[PDB]
Amino acid sequence: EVQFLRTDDEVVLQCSATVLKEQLKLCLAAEGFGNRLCFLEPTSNAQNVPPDLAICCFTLEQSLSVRALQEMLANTVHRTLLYGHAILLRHAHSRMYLSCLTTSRSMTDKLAFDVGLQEDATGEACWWTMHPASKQRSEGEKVRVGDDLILVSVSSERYLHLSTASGELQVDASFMQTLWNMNPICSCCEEGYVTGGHVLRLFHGHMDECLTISAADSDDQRRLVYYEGGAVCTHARSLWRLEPLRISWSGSHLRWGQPLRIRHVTTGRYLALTEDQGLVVVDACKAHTKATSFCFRVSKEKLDTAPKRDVEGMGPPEIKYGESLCFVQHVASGLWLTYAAPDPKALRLGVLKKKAILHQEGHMDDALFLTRCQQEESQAARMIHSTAGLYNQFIKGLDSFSGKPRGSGPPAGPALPIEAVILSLQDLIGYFEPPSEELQHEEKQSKLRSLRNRQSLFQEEGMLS
Amino acid sequence: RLQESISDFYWYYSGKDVIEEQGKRNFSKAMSVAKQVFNSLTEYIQGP
Amino acid sequence: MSFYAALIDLLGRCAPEMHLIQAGKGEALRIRAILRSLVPLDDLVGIIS
Amino acid sequence: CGGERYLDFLRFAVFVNGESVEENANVVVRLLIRKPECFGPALRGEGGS
Amino acid sequence: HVLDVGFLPDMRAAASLDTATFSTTEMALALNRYLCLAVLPLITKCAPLFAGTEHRAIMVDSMLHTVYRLSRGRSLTKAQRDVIEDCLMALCRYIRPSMLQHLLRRLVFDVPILNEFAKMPLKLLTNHYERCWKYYCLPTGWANFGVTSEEELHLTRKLFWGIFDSLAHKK
Repeated sequence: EVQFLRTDDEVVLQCSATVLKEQLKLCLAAEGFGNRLCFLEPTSNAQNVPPDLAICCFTLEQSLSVRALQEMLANTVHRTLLYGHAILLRHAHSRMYLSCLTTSRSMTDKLAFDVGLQEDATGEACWWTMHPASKQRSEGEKVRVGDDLILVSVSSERYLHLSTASGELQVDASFMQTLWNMNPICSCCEEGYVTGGHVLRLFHGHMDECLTISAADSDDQRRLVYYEGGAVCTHARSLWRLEPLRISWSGSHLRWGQPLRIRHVTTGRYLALTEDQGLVVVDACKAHTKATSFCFRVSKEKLDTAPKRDVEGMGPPEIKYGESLCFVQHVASGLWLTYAAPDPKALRLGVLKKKAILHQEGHMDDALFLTRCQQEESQAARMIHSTAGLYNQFIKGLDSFSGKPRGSGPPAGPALPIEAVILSLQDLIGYFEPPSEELQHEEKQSKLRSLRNRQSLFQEEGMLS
Repeated sequence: RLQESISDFYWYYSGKDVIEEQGKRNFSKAMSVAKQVFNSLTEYIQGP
Repeated sequence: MSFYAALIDLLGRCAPEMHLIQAGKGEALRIRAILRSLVPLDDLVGIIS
Repeated sequence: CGGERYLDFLRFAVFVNGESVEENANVVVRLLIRKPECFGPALRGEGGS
Repeated sequence: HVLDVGFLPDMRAAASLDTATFSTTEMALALNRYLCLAVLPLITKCAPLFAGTEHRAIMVDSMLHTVYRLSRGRSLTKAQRDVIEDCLMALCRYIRPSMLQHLLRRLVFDVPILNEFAKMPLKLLTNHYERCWKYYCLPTGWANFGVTSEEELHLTRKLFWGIFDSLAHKK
């Protein structure tokens, strides 16, 4: 029917651009404690590249009128929304705010006003309002799903447009009009039901072993996928993110038979079967939906037949977190990925050291139950992944030239992100700041416990060598 | 539309405490119009 | 030159009153910032020189 | 000629009696800057001059 | 901006009836003069305002290009502001109006110069400066101006009352 669109639902901004003679759709994404500059990623053309639907989601908090917002700003110290009201946009990764910076770029001068992210919510160029885009409807009416929208800041009455200069798909803020499509993803949270786009901790047995990858700086690459016991049960290495490929409401219930893309939250890779070495981890280059897709089913029967349950709504209730077991099988290959354990070797005497290999026979022991992952743990894991990627890029750029002490022009190849890495270390310093001694003892103990947990989850991933 | 207009017109005066003669007479006119419309609706839905 | 002089005169006459009202509101400050960003510096002085 | 006459007319419809009406000032600023193809977009500096 | 608008004209932009081609500079002079009045830029040292004061005095005294009272009034207010803001930062820029007033007496356009020269000791009172350059021509100049006004100038009582000068510079 008509989407309710509550003021507490996940919203992903998107727009359509034609620069390659194609009417594809591009969304807006921004990283966390890094370069505060919005960047675009291919989300409509997901068949060849994997779209990252993790740093592009935003959350609505408040919806007030212009005069009410002005009154609130003048004196600082699930309802619906109307058409032509102030709308907040809070980042769902680490609780940022969509703001406009007073900078200039793109070699355009005049009026650039580059957009970015803000740490606080003091106001000014932080809120955004809606305006009539299509003549079908006017102000004062219910906001409909899709059908394009216009986002304008309150303090700076500027639109959101693209870049027509040499810069490839740069979001700027000027006075030209550019339609922006609306594509909601998630809805109000349930009482413990499986939701797409949420990280999960896969478990094996009851409380003995889990599924993860070996630690870094090993004898080879991290494409082994072993079966470690309780050592990494509470560690960030055993974390998986699932996202369907569809552009539709990914926040609905993760019903059986839906295409699943298992994405590593630490290496930024995907798990699939290449039919060449077994259960290996594939990068973002070879992104084929034939082998990278997975599905859920009940028991160990096929019962696939004709496709079913292609509805747009939330969907029927399903398995809760830790209620019962689940079975994972390939969508095309149709094999079970349960462990084998042929013979316990005396070389790798790591208590539970079993390789994960898929076979048709199985072992009647696909005991996997879903477990909820904490928001802090997922945010920390995303921070480690992005930070390690930045340092890998930095060391690669430094090692690109090692034996050319000639000068004669500092430009010699790829550039380096000096400002971005400086801001990243400054943000990391501001994040790992131990609290001072002026609050209650229980709050201090909780803060130290959280800091110790962050440091331990940091050290398990390492990034010290 | 009239409800939205009167809510906004309150939001203009939501901070002040004393209403001038012009504001008071605007309140009176808008509220009289609303009362007339409400009487009209009562007579529309009058009877079973 | 007459068109440019007329446009600059119109922009100058469009300034938000004086400093008496720009110290309390933000709309005047935003208008002043937009006007200052529209035309760069070292231009009027160079034209006069 | 048309641009000069339009600028001359707009000059006389802002200052009133030496003051500056903020409402008309911001309205004319928003209308003038809403369309980039204004006040000579190919030579004022909008197009890259 | 002050120096820029200063060095463009020369001797009141050559205020002479040689051709009288363009006379539209009066509005620009009035606007920049009002700008100078509305601001207080002369605070520090190293101010090349000598040519500015020279051409201002030339325009005030030698008024030949047309007749316009508002220009004279705004120029005399500008001169008063200049002599009330600057405090002994320029020797010749102070000795030139004094020499011009003392050489040109019993005139109609010399009223701003004489009243500025009379009001200067009211603000200075020979304080925070000790220079003998002005004292060489100030008492003798005052004496000859007084005797000229008393003998060779049949001035009315109103003119004497409205243009009375004290010149209490004696030490």
